[PDB]
This record gives sequence, C-alpha cells and structure tokens, in this order.
Amino acid sequence: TRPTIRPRNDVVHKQLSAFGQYVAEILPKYVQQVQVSCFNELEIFIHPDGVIPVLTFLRDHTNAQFKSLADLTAVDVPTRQNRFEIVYNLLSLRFNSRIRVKTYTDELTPIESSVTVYKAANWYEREIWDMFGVFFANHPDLRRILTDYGFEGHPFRKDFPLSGYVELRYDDEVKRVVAEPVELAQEFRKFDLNSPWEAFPAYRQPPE
Amino acid sequence: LGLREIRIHLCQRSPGSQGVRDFIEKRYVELKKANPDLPILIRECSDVQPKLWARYAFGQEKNVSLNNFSADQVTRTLENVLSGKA
Amino acid sequence: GTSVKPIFSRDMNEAKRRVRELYRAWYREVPNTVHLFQLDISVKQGRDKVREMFMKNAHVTDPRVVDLLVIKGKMELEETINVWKQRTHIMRFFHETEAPRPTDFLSKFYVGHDP
Amino acid sequence: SNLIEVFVDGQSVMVEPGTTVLQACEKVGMQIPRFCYHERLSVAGNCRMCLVEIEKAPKVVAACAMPVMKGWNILTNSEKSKKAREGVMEFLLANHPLDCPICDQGGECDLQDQSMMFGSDRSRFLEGKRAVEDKNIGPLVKTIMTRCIQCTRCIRFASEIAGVDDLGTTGRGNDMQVGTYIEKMFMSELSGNIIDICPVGALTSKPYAFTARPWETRKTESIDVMDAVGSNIVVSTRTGEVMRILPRMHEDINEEWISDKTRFAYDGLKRQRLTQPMIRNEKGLLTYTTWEDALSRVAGMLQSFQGNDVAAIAGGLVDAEALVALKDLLNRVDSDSLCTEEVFPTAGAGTDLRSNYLLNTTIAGVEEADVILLVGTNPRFEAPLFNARIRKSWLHNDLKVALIGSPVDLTYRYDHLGDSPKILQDIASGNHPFSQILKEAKKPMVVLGSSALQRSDGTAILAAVSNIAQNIRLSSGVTGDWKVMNILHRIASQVAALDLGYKPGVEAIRKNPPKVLFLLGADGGCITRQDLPKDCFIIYQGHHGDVGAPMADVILPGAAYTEKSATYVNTEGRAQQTKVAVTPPGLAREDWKIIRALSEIAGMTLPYDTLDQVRSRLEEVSPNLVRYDDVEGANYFQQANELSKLVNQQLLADPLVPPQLTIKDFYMTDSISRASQTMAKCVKAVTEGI
Amino acid sequence: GAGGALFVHRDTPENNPDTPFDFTPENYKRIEAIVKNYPEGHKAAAVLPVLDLAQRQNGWLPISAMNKVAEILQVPPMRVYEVATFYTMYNRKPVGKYHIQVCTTTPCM
Amino acid sequence: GVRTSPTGEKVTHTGQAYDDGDYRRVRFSDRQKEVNENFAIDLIAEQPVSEVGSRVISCDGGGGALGHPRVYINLDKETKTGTCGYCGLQFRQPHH
Amino acid sequence: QLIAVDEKLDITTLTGVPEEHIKTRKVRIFVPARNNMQSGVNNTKKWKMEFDTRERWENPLMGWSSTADPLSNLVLTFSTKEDAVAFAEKNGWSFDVEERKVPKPKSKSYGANFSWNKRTRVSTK
Amino acid sequence: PTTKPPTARKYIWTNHKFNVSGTPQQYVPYSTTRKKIQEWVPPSTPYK
Ligand code: SF4
Ligand code: SF4
Ligand code: FES
Ligand SMILES: [Mg+2]
Ligand SMILES: [Zn+2]
Repeated sequence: TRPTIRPRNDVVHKQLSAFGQYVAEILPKYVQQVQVSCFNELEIFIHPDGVIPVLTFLRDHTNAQFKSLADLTAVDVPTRQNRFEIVYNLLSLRFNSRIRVKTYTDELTPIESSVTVYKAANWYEREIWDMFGVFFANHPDLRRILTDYGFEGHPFRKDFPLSGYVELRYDDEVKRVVAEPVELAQEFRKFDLNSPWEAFPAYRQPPE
Repeated sequence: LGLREIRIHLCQRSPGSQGVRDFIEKRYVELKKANPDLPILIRECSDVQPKLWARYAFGQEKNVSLNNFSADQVTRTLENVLSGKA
Repeated sequence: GTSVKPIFSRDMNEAKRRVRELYRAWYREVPNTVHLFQLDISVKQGRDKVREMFMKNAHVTDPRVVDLLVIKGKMELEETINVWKQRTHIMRFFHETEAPRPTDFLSKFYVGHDP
Repeated sequence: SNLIEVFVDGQSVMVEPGTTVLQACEKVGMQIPRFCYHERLSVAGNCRMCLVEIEKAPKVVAACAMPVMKGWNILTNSEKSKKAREGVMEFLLANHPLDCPICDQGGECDLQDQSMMFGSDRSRFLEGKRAVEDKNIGPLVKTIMTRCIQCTRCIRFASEIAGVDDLGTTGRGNDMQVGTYIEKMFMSELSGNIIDICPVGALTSKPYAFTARPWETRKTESIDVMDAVGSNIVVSTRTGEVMRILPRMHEDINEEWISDKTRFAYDGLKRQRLTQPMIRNEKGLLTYTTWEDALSRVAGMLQSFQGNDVAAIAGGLVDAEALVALKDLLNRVDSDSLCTEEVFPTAGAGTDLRSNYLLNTTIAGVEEADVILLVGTNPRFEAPLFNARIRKSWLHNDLKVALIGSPVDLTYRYDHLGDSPKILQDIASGNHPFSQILKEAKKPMVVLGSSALQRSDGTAILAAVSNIAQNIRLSSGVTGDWKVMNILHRIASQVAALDLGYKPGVEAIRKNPPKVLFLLGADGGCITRQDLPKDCFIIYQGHHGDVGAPMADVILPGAAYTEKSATYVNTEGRAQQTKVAVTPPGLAREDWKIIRALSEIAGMTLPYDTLDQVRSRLEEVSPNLVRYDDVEGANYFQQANELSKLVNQQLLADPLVPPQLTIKDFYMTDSISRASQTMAKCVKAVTEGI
Repeated sequence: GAGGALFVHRDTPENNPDTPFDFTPENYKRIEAIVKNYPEGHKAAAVLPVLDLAQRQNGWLPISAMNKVAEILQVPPMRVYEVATFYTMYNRKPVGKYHIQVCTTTPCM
Repeated sequence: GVRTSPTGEKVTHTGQAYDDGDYRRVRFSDRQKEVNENFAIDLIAEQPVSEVGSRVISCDGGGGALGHPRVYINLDKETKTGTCGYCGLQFRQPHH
Repeated sequence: QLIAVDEKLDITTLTGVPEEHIKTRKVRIFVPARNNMQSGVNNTKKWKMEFDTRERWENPLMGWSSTADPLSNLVLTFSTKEDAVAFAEKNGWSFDVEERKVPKPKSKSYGANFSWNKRTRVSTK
Repeated sequence: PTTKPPTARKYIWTNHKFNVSGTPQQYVPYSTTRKKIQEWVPPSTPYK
C-alpha cells in the first residue's frame, strides 16, 4: 500500500475535526453542517444569512485568524431548488490552515456582499454576478467584469450553450463589427464517455 | 344538412359518461341497424369529459357535451343530430 | 409568505416607480448618446428603440424579476454614459445586418424545417 | 409473508424464495459482474465472473445460479470476491486477442469495462495465444471467433428465443469452439440479436462494420415502423447520418429484441430517395421543380374537382398527423374517398368499434393464455416479436398452440388443423375435436391475421372467427377482462387510419373512379392507371421512388420515419411517437406540413400551424392518439358480434395461404426494405446458400 | 502435444451429406432395443450407443452417419455433432483396421 | 493506381471525384487537386504470401515495438490465406 | 422581511436566451435507455433533459457537419423527474416527459434446465 | 546523411518540394468521401 497510494495524516484530520466542532459550537445560529474530507480539508455549510457573521468571526477571532481570502466562486447545480452554491476559501497564516465555507442561493435571492470583511472579494463577487447572475446586495460597484459589453446571459450556467448564441464579424456595408446568430461550419461533437459499470462502490447511492 | 360521420367520445370509467356507456351497451346496435352506411365512431375519452361530434358536408363539424346525461338524453340528442332538427 | 425576500422593492408599485426612473434616465441619455457616438440615427429612432426594449419585458409580474431587469438596465446605461461601449455595441440593438426572418407558414415551409 | 430476510453487506433485504444472490444484490443497487448470465436466457454458470463471498463460508458461490438462503450475508466487496474477480478476468484475458483498435466492440465492450473496473492492470501471461478460424453464418452477423470467451449466450438465445438449434460447441478443453460444425447459414427473423447479446466482438454487425465508434453516436429513441409490432428502438446517428438501429427495452412490446428487418433495413433510407418536387414536362417526363410551382399545380387541379372526384390512398408507413391532415383537406372539398391499401371488412360494425380491429389481449397478455388458435396467418414473418412472445409462452407457460392455414414453420410445435376455412365453421358448430379444447380452457385466445382478411371472403372469415369467440364466451361465461377475440395487423399505418375514420380497402375508389388521386406513400400497386379514367391527375407524396412514383403527375418529397416526430398506433392499439434523428434530405419536408401548405395554397387553409396544434386535432378526432403509452380500451365484442350476424356471405373453398410462406419472402415487404441493399444480400443468401 | 485434428467439417467427395450410409436391419433391431432402455419422452439419451453402433458398422463416423442418427432419434443434428466432437472414442476420419492406442500417462510412463 | 475521371479529374484512392455538373470543381481552377499517388491496397497486394510450417502464426508488423500489437493468426483453412488485421500481410501453410 | 410573491416562477427574461429558442423549442425529459450492447446499468440512474434535433447539413468545404442551433449539444442531468419539470417550467420550455422503464423481476431457476416433464429442459450446455 | 544515410523506401519522395503556397501547386482542401444519399432516377419512358 506504500508506493502508489497517497499516505494519510490522522493528526491533521483530528485537529480539523476539533476546530470544526469548535466553530459549530460558537455559531449555532448559522452553521448547518461540518465535514472533513479524506485528504484533510475542512468544510462548513452555513445558512445564507450568516455570510457576514461567520466570515467576520473567522477573520477576527483569536483562534481563527483566517486573514486571507484565497478564492470565492459559485457552482451551478440545476437539479437543486437553490441552484447556486457560493464557496469561500480562507487561509490562516497564524495557524497555517485552510478552511472552506459554503452557502446557497437561487436566481432571485440576493447574497450579502462580503467586501467589508475582505477587500479581495470585490472582484470575485463581480465575477460571480457576471458568470452566474447571482446578485450581491450592498456591493460598492457591481457590474460585468469578464464578458463583452452588452452580453446577454450568464455563460457559466449549465443551461448556457458552449458556443453561446451570437458571434461577431466585420461587415463592410456598415463598416463595423456586428453580432449575428451563431453558425458553425463544424458542430461540436458531443461524446458519451461514461461507462455503464460502477467505478466506486463506496459512493453508491440508495436505490430508492 | 348532409351528415357525413358522427363521433361519440366517451370516457371509460368516469361517472359522467355512465349514461353514455349504457347507450353503447343497450341501443347502439339498433341505431347501427337503422343507419348501416353512416360512420359512428366510438372512441375513448380521457379523464375530462364526454362529448359527441357531428360532421357535415365540406368539413363543417360541431360538438355537444354529454356530461351526466342518461341513455334517454343521449339518444334524444343523437336523433336531433340525425334529423334536420338542430 | 412563501419565504421570499426582496431585492429592493416589496410590491409592484415600487418596482414600477423604479422602472419609470430608469426609463426617464434612458430617455434623457438618448440625445447625448447620439451626439457622442456619432450615430446615423435620429433621437426619435433611439427613443423608440428604448421604448421597444422596455416593452419587451412588459409581461413580467414578479417584483424581483422587475428589480433585476432594472438593475441590468442601470448597468447598461452606466456602460453607455461612460463610453465603455463602442458604436458597434450601441448599434447591435438595431440588427441592421441581419436579414429579416419571415413569420408566415408558407415562407418557413419554403426555406426549411424550422417552425 | 413468504419473503425471507437476507443481508447484502449487512443490509436487510426481503426477497421471495428462489431469488438468486445476483437478484438480491441488485435489489439494493449492486450489479454483480457477469459475462454469461442474461436475465432473459437460461442460467449457464460457466463464465464464473459472478463469484461472490458469503459470510462464514470458505467457498465463493456463483451469484447467477445460487438461490439465497435465510440469514445469508452477501459480501460483494470483500477481499475474497475481489480476488476471485481478478483471477477470472486474468483467465479471460489470457488468450484474448490484442484486437481492440480493430474491434468494433471498442468502446462498448463488457470485457473492456469489467477489466477496467474489476480486473488487474498488468499481465503475467508469458506464452503464445490461441487462434481460432472464423465461421461464416451469413451476411448479417460477422464472426471473428478468436474474440469468443465461450459464454454460450448465442447458443442459448438460438435454442430458446429463436427456436433454432444450429449453434453449439465442438471439441473440449481449451480448443472448444462455438459454431455450427458445418458451413451453414444462421437465418432467422431474429438472428441479429445475437450481435447484441454477445459481450465481445466475436459476433458483430456486418453492415455496420468499421463505420462508427460508440462515443461518437448520438442516440435518438424512436419507434420501428417496419411492422405493426411497434418495437421501441434507438437510432444512433453521427454528423447527421443514421449509423445503426438498436433495440430499446420495452417489457410489454419487444422485450429486448428487434426483428432483422428492423435492424438491417435502415440503409434503404439512402438508396432511392425523393429529394425535390417533380412535375411532368411537355414530353411527359418527370423533371425537377420548385415547391411553389408543384404546390400551385396540385392546388389548381384540386380546386377544379370536388366531392367524389377526389380520392386518396394511404400507404403502409404513413403517420397519424399526415392521415388527419389529408382527411381534413379532402373533407374541405367534400370528399370521403379516403382509403387504405390494406383491406378490413366494413360489414356490421366495421371500423365503428375499435375492439373490432385490435389485438385486444395485447402482446403481454399472451403470457397468460392457456390456448391460442391462429387463423390464416404466419406470425413468424408478419409479426416476429409477437411470434417470439408466443414461443416464450409455449416454452415457459406450456401454452397450447393450434393453426388453421398452411403448415408453416413457427419454430415451435403446434397442432395443425388444416388450411380449409370450413374448419372454422366446424369449430363454431362444435363438431370439431378442437372446439372442446377451447371450452375447457380458462383463458383462450383466437388470433386472426389481417392478411387472411385481404382475400375475397374476408368478411365471412371474420364472421366465423367472431362466432367461435362468442361461443367460447357464452359457454365458459365471462372470465373477466380477458378479451378472447384478436386481430393481428402487419401494417404500421393501418390502425391509426382506422381510428381516424379512413375507409379500409380500395373498393370505394374502384366503385367510383376519381379524377384526382392522392397517393400518400401508396406503393402497393393496388390501383394503376388502367383502373382509373384517362387524364387522371395522380399526386404521389412519399420518401422513396418505388412502384407508385413513376405513374404520378406531381411528386412531393416527404420525410421518412427517422426524419419526423410522428405518431403510429400499435396492432394492440398503443399510440407511440417517433423522434427526429436527422432532417429530411434535400427539399423533402414533413408530410403534414406539405398537406397544410397545399391547403393554404388552394384556399382551404387548415386550422393548425404547428405539431402541437395538429396533435390537438388528432385528439379532437380520436382521443387515444395522444395517450402515448396507454393500451387499455373498451370491450364492445357483443355489439360487433350482433352486427356481424346480419350478413350471411358465403365462405370460399380456397385454402388459406399467407403471403409470406418462407424466409425469402420476409425481407422485402415495403419500399424501404425493397430499396435496402442488405436485404437483397439476405434474399440472395437464402435463395442460394453457397 | 496438441489436438492435431480439426473440429469443423468441410465437404469432401469421401465425406459429405450424400455419402451413402444406412443401418442394417439387424442394426435397426439393436437400435430399437437400445431405445427401449430409456424412459419414454427422453430419446436423446440414446445418441451415445446408437452413434457408437454406427461407428461399429462403418468403421468411422461420416457426416451422413451423424445425420442419420439425428434423423432416427429425432434430435437436431447440431447436438449429434456436439456429441461426436466431444468424445474421443468417435472417429470422424477413417482409421486403420487395427487401431492401436498406447497409454503414455505417468504410471505407464 | 490513379485513374482519370471522364471529366479529366484524378480519382483518389478513396474513389472520390466530382461529377461533370458539380460546381465544386471550380476550387481546382488555376490550382491543382491533391492526390496521393501510392495506393495502399495495390501496394499491399504486391507482397508475396508467407509459407510457414505451423497451424498458428504470429504477426507484429515488423520492427518489434515499432510495429502494431502482436496478434495470432490461425491457418487451418486450406482455401484461403490468413491475413493480419493490422498489416495486411498474408500467411499460409504448405499445400499442394 | 418577506414580501410573499404568489406568482409562477419565470426567469425567462433574465437568461438572455433569444425568444426563438424559448417558444419554439421542445425538450424531452427521460431516463436514457440502457445501451443494448452492454449489460451495465450505471447510465440509467439519472434523468436527462435534452432538446429537439434541428437541421445539420454538409459544409461546402471539407464536407463537415454544420449546424445553426446553439442547443444541439445541451444535455442536463437531474436526480428526480420533478426537478427536471421544475427547471423546464421556470425556464419557459415546453416539455414532454417519459416515465421510467424498469426491467421486471425475473424468475430464474438453474434446475429448470433439466426438467423431467416440462418444456424448459435444455438440449445443450 | 553522407555517413548515416536514411532507410530507403519505395514510397519516399525521390524529389523534395519546398513550400508551394501562393503558386499554382498549392494544396486545395476537399471532401474525400463519396455521396451519402442516392436520389431516385425517374424512368426515361413516358407514362401515358
Ligand atoms: S472484444 Fe473487447 S476486449 Fe476483445 S478485442 Fe474487441 S474491444 Fe478488445
Ligand atoms: S460468440 Fe459471443 S455470445 Fe457466443 S459464446 Fe462466444 S462470446 Fe459468448
Ligand atoms: S455470470 Fe455467473 S457464472 Fe457467468
Ligand atoms: Mg457483440
Ligand atoms: Zn501484421
């Protein structure tokens, strides 16, 4: 089991479980779940109303001191009633640790902006709004960041087609760049790669 | 005026078609004896409503509801459709 | 109460008032847009385009959707005023190059298979 | 209850006695590896891939053949089970050929997948591999026997499902080979299914060879229209071209199988295709034309005549939407001469009551009957999956089968009563020995083929069969909702046309010949220009150039069943809908769209513009045409039987001979299969085996 | 070493379905007695002796002999082919008048 | 093994050639059509059949690890040679 | 505080999809059928939502397969049928739903291969 | 290649060619596959 298998670290697992219990105890009002993965990553699932408190705690508590916001992003899962999942990755330099905070929202429910807690969030939230259409309340300047001016739709959503809806070309009659409905000389070839046999028995779901 | 075909759309188990069902199982045959050349299409309705269709020359057709009718009511409306009486 | 929280407006009246504010701002901005971008259209043409764009979403009855539409329209106006957009972006609202697609049954049948 | 408690990995499951370890494991979502076990075949137990560990038992057991005991704990993922799987896969791969890049089973191999999920990743086999010569079993199934793993699935399928005992094993030990031991063709109307059951590339499809890979294909779930069975199928396309047809599992219609005509006649959709509208020029020859001018010509000719002067004949592959559109279009002209080439008697009830022309017992109900009487039909070629269901009930339920007609080979032994129709009357009379047999039966079934109704005395035959069914119902009483009387259709478009009110048969047109004739895919040759007045305007609308197209004045190219979302009704009355896999070639258009455009040009615009609206019209005419999996219906046998007694037409002293008498007649029945080059090869191979 | 012989049949002037083979009337009496040994409704159980009987009359087993046995016992010919190719006492190729078999297994080795 | 179309166009080894009425030939005006001159079917047909003294032969295409995956060919049929499924080389046993 | 919207959910005006690809599109909600070439059933667990097939033609250059509809390759995965229906309704697409087809429980018996009097006795193994 | 010559093959070009872009010898792409669907051919004889 030695050469080709990634080794385990039970000490970090125990420490992360203890700190997850600690955070859940201190903030019962917003914490809904705590997990530690098999590769020692701590995850905290919270109610959407606790974004500002929990993060503030994790930034300012003497035992947390998660001063750095490494990354903030969203995940689109259409089968869920709350379509969008907001993920915050935080780094603590004092204790040399990383934590993850996850909440949820849908297309119409705004999420409170965390610019006051972390300045770094300012662009990330913008990007989320650009790519998924999640509105952030009380954002100092919330606008598109990555897409073209006047772009309609949110590309990172699962129902958004890969090639989009419009394409650009220069037209000499009007002497300018114009947008037209997308047309492809070669259509993208969809591949069915999934095997009809189960791969991981440990992740099997109840058959209802 | 010129009738071409008639359709009875009756729902199989709903109570509102019960009388219509009775018609089909009591006095449809006699009617088919009386009109041996008139298409009388018996078709099965959904859970919604029973009704009767009547088609005339040049594709004009009209429908009448048969909900909660009786055997007497359905033969009365059928004979009204058959004759030049509404 | 359906457990839904607002963005800005709590009923249709506040959403309508925000719509009217945005419409006023766009109507005021149109002549400045025509002058700055050096567009070959009249002020009346641009204002009719604004009216059409506003009426395209006239069927909405959800205050949250109206709120998000007003927010997107505000971003569009802020893009236009600051000259972040270019003449190409502004003129994409008119589809001058696109050939009009016929709407009656016979033309669709003659050209192809699309309904 | 009778259920016993077992444990799968410590989880409690309640199962009926006789359940095997494999079924108990799959009751909790665990699929045991398998190669030789198929749930529709007899248990083999030879591949040994399914070996699983039972707690407190030193020996692993074959899950596919081992009934679960009370209190057993099945350990599907213990070290013993994993080691058994690895060893069995090692043995399987020891002599397997390094053929994956040139094998058509490439991305679809159970051997490959179960090696990746349950086997090892290396090889310690340091010897030379074995090689086996190939066997030729016909043009449909390509054989490369080096890839065979000797699971004997094909042998069991042939012996049980197909009723053909030509496949077997010769030799023993390592040099044991699956074949026929002689140069013999494996001809069966269900012979192609052995390609699907074979887990490896030992048996593959010859027409499909080397053309596509499974990951490239886009799968469209559709309905087969080559018979009235309505088998659920998958059309696999790639870059807008049909690659192959596969079975789609429907437990009540086709189970897991399709017919050879269903599987291998798709290439006929690329051979003689109508792509552009055509008209006659000054020289009397067909020449290409725009849609506008052809539609204007047809509309101008339609505006002139009216009433009885306009008639239409529907073909065998016509959808319900096109049928209703044509019905409406001809009704606006005040015409009622809407006919089908297939003949169904109109005396008494005729098409007035649905159960008069349906398979009322349904296909799944065959597995409940204790006796079945077949009259004037060859179910093997008319409805191969219906015959497969009959064979399955004959094998498992000990079903008793009798036939009146030509003594054809049905792949199962039956009691042959003869081919004289008078025998039917004798059975009704009670003089015949078989009549008693029907009386003792709890669930008798009588099936009358629509092919016997094509002859002159079809009404008399139907009356006699109804008399037999009524005698059974009167003697034995009403068992319940059993529906003794049945009609077996062979045309995919017939039942929908009868539901919509089309007149069965052509006799209405022969009685009053028309001036304008619509041939909606009518390629049967029932009506020619000798039976019509001269200067008759014939309009053909279809997808193939066949016997009906050259005799037309205007040709309108239509879509095939793979190119539209269309509704077809089963022989048991079940409505189903196809899906678009590819668009029609060239200028070809959807049929109902063609009829609606023609109506708009001619001035009598139809009230529907989209598919949803035309299906709403379908519901208005016959509500059962929008219930897309329902098969339940009413029993109006009493009224039809009473109305069939008022006509006393005499029977004919002519023996019943089905149109399909041997396998050679099976391959080409409609325009698509006649245009298919694979069916030409099948006919040539059957006529001369060489 | 290896098997050497082949388990497929190819037609040949000396071995084909039209090759003349039939049972002698006394061999038919023997076949009747053999068939009488097994329960009614199980006649395939007689393929092993009857086939062997053919090999005793003819000296080997042509394809016509297998076909005749299958026709007599009303079994599919493929089953008779399987029996003939499975068992090594059956000669699917002509042999000499005196067929010499030498045991070479470990006790005799 | 190139042949000439009735219109004068070279025919590729796949057999493709535009018809007389096909406008797509205009792309070759003032330019050329690219046709590979070495036909693999004709080239592989020239190879002599290898006589071997065994029922089963092995083929890897030559070059060891520089060829194709090693496969084993049965040579029990006397009316037809054994063909490699990768390389096309033919093998047979001594007959006659 | 909450505002109690009692309307039907409709995000059509926010997705930026052209109105052609909202009103004239028909989606299919279904559990995909098992590939008949393999016995594995792992690809028949989830629900799929797909769009109606549109026209594909041949490229005048190189003969490739050209399309004109952006939803040709859009396939969505859902855990239950109700989730797929809710997604389709809130996106404004008209849908057709096919019920799940599950194989019936079979009655297998190895000993049946050797019946004394029944028809299920096999002739070879 | 004077001291270590390459292997000789019958299909190897005996005459090297430079980049021929912009000359009449330039490569022009085309579809190498045959026609997919064959159309019905009407009879040459009149029907009436
Ligand atoms: S059958 Fe499967 S494992 Fe065998 S060569 Fe073909 S793809 Fe490979
Ligand atoms: S040919 Fe295929 S199905 Fe038949 S025994 Fe061999 S591997 Fe099994
Ligand atoms: S699946 Fe059980 S032994 Fe083959
Ligand atoms: Mg296979
Ligand atoms: Zn080779």
